Order: sequence, then structure tokens, then C-alpha cells
Amino acid sequence: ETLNGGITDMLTELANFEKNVSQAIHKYNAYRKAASVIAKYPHKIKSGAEAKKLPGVGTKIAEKIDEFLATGKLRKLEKIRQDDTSSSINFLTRVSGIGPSAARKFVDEGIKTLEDLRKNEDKLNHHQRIGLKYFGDFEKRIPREEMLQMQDIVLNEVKKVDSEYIATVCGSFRRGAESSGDMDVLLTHPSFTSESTKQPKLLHQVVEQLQKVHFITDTLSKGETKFMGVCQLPSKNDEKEYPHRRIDIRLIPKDQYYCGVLYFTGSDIFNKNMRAHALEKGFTINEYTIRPLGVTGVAGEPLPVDSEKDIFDYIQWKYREPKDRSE
DNA sequence: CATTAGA
DNA sequence: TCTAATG
Ligand code: NA
Ligand code: NA
Repeated sequence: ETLNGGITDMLTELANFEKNVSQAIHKYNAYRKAASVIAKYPHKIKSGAEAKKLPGVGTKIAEKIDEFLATGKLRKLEKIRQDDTSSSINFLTRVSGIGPSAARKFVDEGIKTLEDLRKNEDKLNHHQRIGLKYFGDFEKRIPREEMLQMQDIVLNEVKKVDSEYIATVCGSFRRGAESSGDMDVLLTHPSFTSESTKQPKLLHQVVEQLQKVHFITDTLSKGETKFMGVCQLPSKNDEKEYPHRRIDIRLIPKDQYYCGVLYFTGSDIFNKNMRAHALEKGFTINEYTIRPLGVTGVAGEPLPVDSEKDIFDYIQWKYREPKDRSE
């Protein structure tokens, strides 16, 4: 956690670099399990050889561990860090829509800058266009104060369209968070569940409304169950317009709301921990259900959930307010 | 680890 | 169809 920090951090740098600038999923996977194991290791790695004993660590990495242990750096790292091409890819990649694959390509063609990207908006698809368009806004955190106004809006319309709709803003925001990266609304309806052959308009009706009143202002991707746009707070009485925020909305079979809802509220750790718990308690939990475990090794049989509570009760735990779902 | 664009 | 990118 801090005993092996540099080593891991270096290893991760290396990893990430393989995967992105180069297409070396292997090396790239190497550096990762290595970085994974050395992390767990309960003592101070004092040399390569020591590390070397570790599963996942071989001659390659050890040698890096030495250089790094020896002199506070690493050449490859010093080289990579400096390297234009490499830096370029790491950056383009910042744009919503541009992955590594495309980042490599662009660069190859000579697009390395945001400006480059402009002059060639043409080479970019829709997504990427928006991403480039709101690059600044997209990189900004969402102040909870604002989250509150947005939630205020989304809920109201959802309702207006159909009062039968159940919407919940999930994420860190749900967990008390001072700021957030983007708004994630979870949604379901009664007439929509596990079996009931869909109802696409269900997602659509609402999306339509949001755009209708100008809350949603762009569409990165809209399908029958997941919508992925951009929204914005009505820039009040001039002088202060609001930044463009990422927003996602997902339809859910009512019969699998809360599990999902649980899930997305996080945190990543409370989850795991919640999940690990259910196991002892004779269960299993996943993004959609909670099935009683059977002794034969495994089992199925989706238990009936009406609220976050039921899930808890099942595993016989203490209802934990989102606020404290931090771990 | 699943859903969507795209080509 | 696959392969990318987000989450
Ligand atoms: Na080894
Ligand atoms: Na990106």
C-alpha cells in the first residue's frame, strides 16, 4: 500500500504504456499481474531477486526493479515520458470518443494536438465531435450543488411523462459525494421486467422529454436501454452559463432495479465487501439479482427484491445508508 | 462485461 | 460481421 508504491507505480506506468502506445497486451498483461502481486507482498522489496521469487515476476521486471531500487528512476520510463509520440497518444485519448486505437491512427496521420483535431473535424465521428466540442466541460467535476439542480429536473419530467416511472440518481452523488464526474440515472418501470418483451419507447419517451425542455443537448449514443448524452443547466439570467455535463440513463426491468441500484451506488469496495458477504451468508450477488447458493458447488433461483433493504435482509446485514456505503 | 456505433 | 469505446 506504501511499502511497495514506487515499484507498483512504476510497473503500472510500464503496463499502461504497453497497452497504449504499443499493442502489447501480453507485456501489458505481464506488468499488471506483477504489479498486482508485489502489491500484496507484506514486506519491503529490497532487490530484484527478492521480488523475483514472486509468481508473475521474472527476469524482465526484476531487472527493472533493480534499476529502480538502485537509482530513483528507470531509463525506459525516462525515455517513454519524454517521447513525443507516446505523449501524443496519451493525450488524444483524453477526448471522449477517442480510444487508443484511434489515438494511434490520428497520430500517425499527424494529429497530435487539440487544434489538429479541429482542422480535421471531418476525420472524427459524431461521438468524437462532441467530445472535442466539450473537451473543457467534460474534464470538469460536477459540483454537488449543481447535481441537486439537475436531479431536480430529471425527476420532475420523468414523472410528468409517466408517473409510473421510478428514477434514481446513482453514483458517488448518491453516496454523499461533494462532486461527481457525471450524472448516472437508473430507471425502470412496472410494465418493464425480465420477461415482458421490452418497451423501447419507455427509454425514448423520457429522453424525448429531457431534450424537449432543453436539458439534454446532445446524444452520444441512444439505444433501447442505455442512452448516453450531454446535458446542461439552463444558463439562468445571463453572465453565467453552465458547463456541458455527461449524462447517462438506463432502463431496467423493474424486476432487477435495486440490485442494479445497489451496485451502481458503489462503492467499488462496499460492493465487493457486500458481495463477499452474501457468499458466506449462502448467496451470490451481481448487477441484477441475488441467488441462494446450493451446496453442489453452485446454484440459481433469483430472490425477489422490492428495495435495497430486501437485499440486505437476505444477507442478514445492517441497512447501510448510501452515505456510508463507502466500504 | 454489456451495450452501441461504425464501417 | 467485428472491432472500438464507455461505463
Ligand atoms: Na517467479
Ligand atoms: Na477518450
